[PDB]
Amino acid sequence: METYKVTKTIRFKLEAQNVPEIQKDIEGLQSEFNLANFVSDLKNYLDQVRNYLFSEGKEHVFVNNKITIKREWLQNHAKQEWVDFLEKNKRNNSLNNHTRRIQMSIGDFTGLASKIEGTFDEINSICKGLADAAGAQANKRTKRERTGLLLKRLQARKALPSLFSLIENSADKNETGNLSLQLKNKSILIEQQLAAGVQTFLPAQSGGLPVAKASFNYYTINKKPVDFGNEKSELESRLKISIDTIFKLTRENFSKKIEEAITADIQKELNNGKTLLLGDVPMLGIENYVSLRQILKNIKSNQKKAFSDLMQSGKNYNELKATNLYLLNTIEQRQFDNYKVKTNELEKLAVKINQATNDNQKKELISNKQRVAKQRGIIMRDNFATWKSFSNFYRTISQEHGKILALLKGIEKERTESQLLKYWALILENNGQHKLILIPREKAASCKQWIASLNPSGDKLTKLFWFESLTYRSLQKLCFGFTENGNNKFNKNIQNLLPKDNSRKIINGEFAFQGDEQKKIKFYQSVLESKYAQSVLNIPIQQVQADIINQSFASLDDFQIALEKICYRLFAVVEANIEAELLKNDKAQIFNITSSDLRKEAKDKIKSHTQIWKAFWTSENKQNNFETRLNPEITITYRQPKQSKIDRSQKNNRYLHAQYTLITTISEHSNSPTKILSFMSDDEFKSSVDTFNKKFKKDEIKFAFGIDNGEVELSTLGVYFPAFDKTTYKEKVAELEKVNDYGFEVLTIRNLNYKETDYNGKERKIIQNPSYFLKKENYLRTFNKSETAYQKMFTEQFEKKKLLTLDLTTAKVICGHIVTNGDVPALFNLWLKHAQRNIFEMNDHIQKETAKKIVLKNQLDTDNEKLKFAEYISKEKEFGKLNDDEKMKYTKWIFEDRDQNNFTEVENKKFKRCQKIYGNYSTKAKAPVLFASCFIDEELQSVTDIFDVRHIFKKREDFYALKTEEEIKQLIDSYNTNRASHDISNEELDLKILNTKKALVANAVGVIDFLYKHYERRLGGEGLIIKEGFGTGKVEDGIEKFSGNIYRILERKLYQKFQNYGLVPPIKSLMAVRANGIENNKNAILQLGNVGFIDPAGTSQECPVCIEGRLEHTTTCPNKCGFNSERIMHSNDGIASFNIAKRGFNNFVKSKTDKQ
RNA sequence: ACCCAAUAAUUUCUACUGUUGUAGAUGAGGGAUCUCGCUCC
Repeated sequence: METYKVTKTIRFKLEAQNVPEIQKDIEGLQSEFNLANFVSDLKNYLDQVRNYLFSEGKEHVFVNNKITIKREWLQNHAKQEWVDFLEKNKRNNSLNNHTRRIQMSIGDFTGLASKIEGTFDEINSICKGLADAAGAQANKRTKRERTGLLLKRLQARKALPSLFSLIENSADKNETGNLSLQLKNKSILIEQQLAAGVQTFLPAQSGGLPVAKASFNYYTINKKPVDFGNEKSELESRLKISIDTIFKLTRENFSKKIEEAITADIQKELNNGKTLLLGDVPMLGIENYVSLRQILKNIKSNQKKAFSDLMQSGKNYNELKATNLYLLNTIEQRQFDNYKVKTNELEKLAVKINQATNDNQKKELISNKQRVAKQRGIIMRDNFATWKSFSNFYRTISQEHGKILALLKGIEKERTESQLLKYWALILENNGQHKLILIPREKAASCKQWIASLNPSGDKLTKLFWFESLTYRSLQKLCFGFTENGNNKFNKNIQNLLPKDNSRKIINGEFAFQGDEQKKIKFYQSVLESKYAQSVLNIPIQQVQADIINQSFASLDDFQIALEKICYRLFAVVEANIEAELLKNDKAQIFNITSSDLRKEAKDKIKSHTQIWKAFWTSENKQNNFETRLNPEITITYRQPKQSKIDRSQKNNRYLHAQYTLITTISEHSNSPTKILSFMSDDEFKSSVDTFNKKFKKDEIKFAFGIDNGEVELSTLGVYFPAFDKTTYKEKVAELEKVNDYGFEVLTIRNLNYKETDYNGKERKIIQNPSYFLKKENYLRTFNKSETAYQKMFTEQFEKKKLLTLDLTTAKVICGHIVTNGDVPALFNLWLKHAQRNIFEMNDHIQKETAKKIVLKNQLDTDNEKLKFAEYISKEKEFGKLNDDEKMKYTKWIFEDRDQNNFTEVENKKFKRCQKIYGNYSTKAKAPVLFASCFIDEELQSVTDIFDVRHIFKKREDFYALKTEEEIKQLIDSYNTNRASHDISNEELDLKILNTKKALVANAVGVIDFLYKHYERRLGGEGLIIKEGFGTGKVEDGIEKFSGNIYRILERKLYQKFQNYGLVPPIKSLMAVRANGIENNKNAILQLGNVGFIDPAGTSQECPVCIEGRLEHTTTCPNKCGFNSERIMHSNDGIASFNIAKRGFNNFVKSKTDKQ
């Protein structure tokens, strides 16, 4: 198996040596903000938008179908939808001319409306949250944090930005006023104020904030500035219009009366200093200027509506002549008669449709109605000469506006772009460490000229570095970059090379090639061959001449790949006093690259990240065409000190001072790129993924791991072997008993409460951090004891085991060892903060003073609450089918001991489909339960349950050595009764939760990785990883909305990890998976590389041997099959993983029945 | 002098914790048979 090409983000700490310049920007980034004003403006804006999108009709409030959308928006937010649309059109061959005047609208896209409505509702909810926050009376810091978080959430690339995009890229055919312009204008102010707010309230994000950008490639930086404002004004001047000249721009010879009517209508706005302009300029925030386009639109719409209303009323011809609809009152009485006849036909068809009794007949009537409507529209569009002329005129006008607009948009874009790339980048090496050097934009020419004159590389401890790289996209941006403005010097030079029209006109844009790969290939070949080009670009001419130029390719992909592959070079020079000279002459900025590790000579180990960076500079990596590559662009961020506590010194740490931070991108195994999968048509997806899987073979799978499914704390892991598949129960059980063979080593802490004292007189607890104990060196250094004492302590404290299964909850890796009980504090913290979160949520509701009364009863103790708990744990859809007696039986089943009632097989089967997950609630794990129904001391009747029931917490079996039993009850109870004294916001608690979850997954990842490696090495083959239930595809609603959903997190993380080894298909995000085929098929399997999924069939507690038996409370199977769990598995709860693995493997085998 | 009993060596988290610190984990779903326009539902 061979690795892919992979890209990882990387960070570093920066220390300032001399930063006089760069600092200026930071100074200039200061802004002002006002909370209340922002909230009010956002509320008003959101109020207005609804009138834009949503159409009338209380029966169904929904987004107008007929709304039009540009391709642009879709490509940034609706990838999948777009793709689907394309395929739909393409496949169907609804394109009998291979290029067309295409148009599209919302109603033309499947499911888009639901998406847009959801986004709008989410934004409204966030706005309400901000309003409440503003009106809040919390403590100062609390408030500040809350606000910050809210802003953060609001500002994400799933939010307001999206809406703005939508707005900016949409239009209405039937607008009557001028709302769209107002929304367009207000968008910019909202954006700027959001920016300001972010700036203000969030100066202490872990990543800091962007301040400047730099790149290594000389291509981009050398861009000289352009006086955009003057060109802006020049362009703007073209919109000036004289009222008399409006009709002189078209060939339509409108009647004098009609033209006078239009003039009067336009003159209606000739007042109050209003200035008439051809179009509209949002970019300049124009207001109090009237756009002719909009006026014509309005006139069109209004007269159309009036005419339709008149026909719907069946008024006479003479009455039409008396109307003011000058655009339509000029038609013939014959045309009016034909139109009225068609309208009467439509009325009859509608009456019949209302009289329709069958779907097919109604469909036929609707088709006839559509045909008649098309006939009416054809007649209207053909016969109405005045309408025609109006339309023509309108069209004439329209185009011009856009013309100018596009140019303006481009200019703006360009300006925005150029405002970023301030500095050219260089790296200096000295005494085994690296300094970062930035050169100002304006000195780049002299800097480049000077460097080229220096001597070549020399064997000395001082050196300088500078890159040069070429990529397909880079080249394309060079070639066709903003050619419209004529600012692209490069594009000028190459002009003679381009293809020509029939007219001999040079077509200065990519569309000239009409999608022919064979043409694009040849063109870039030529380009490269171009003498001019070679002057600006430094490239391996010798190699490329044969490898690129003088070659042919099957598809664009190969060319792309090749180009990307070869074009990468690195240079160095040496000279005395370079550091001084650069700062002296070119205003050079200097940074010191530093790390916690980089400083230390203890090369014992280093963080993962660090290894990459060090490996890059090694001599060997140079020979292999830089198997590790560094991207050409970088970012700089700044972070303010968070200091908000009273004085007494505390200690030195990060966050106590301002810090500069570096951002880069690095790649691995670049020599072997591959087409990265993304959102695609299902067919392509399936074909690709299946092709990848065939790389394996049936007989290469030596082993498999099962990951179980359960509640919030995660659950057990175990292995399976082919050999286990014996013929008889006796042989099976005998085989299984060979644990000594097939097993793996683990460690257990004998005593959680062990402790010792250091030379400092400070206590150390084993359960706080095993590391300080296990590791010989650490122990020695900390406690100065002898090696013999070390050995004695180790053998006394620690116990060894060999097992097939593991409790993954507490599992942790330490110094090449597996520890079952290694990490308690993490798990304790998770359960405690989950409990507080839910108690907070419950007390948040029932804000009205009647019977608030949470009771924390630790027991159900009453009916009508059991039912509600059952309701809470079960699926609605399945739950609805049960009768009250069935419900009761359900409850009993849930709560009652397994042997109390002889549940029928049908009852069991139906039950099993109800619950989300299984677990004991009476006798094993003693989880405390909440309800709030208690007005008065409880009674079987009354005491309405609608105040809800909730699953709070769990007692771990050791309690903990942490804290004390009495105090945990107190802590949890306190959290209900004493809300006020706890100074934490809901909106932040979620965040704090998330991380904890996030962190804890790490341990799991590590353990699985370790075991995988181990087994692989031992056996010399690849293994299968099986997980119960495909989760990522779900809704994730409610509490979960911002809580993580632990299994989802694991799902993604695990996948990510494996990606390195190249054992899974190159999927960029898991969301793309077409997981529909899994549901309800015990024999089914979904395969992704070596990773797979199976349905949750509820096989738990199923005997591994005899299948029939049930394992509840005894290590020995009650079915007398000879099976015993004592010697094999840590606990009976390991059993679920084993079954999972078995089943999965079996399925895997079966799938290749008709393929291998 | 007990309640706003909280915080705490890191590129950054999580446990811990003070001057050779220790354990595990760790990236970013944005690109050209164009662009911008007009009927009718």
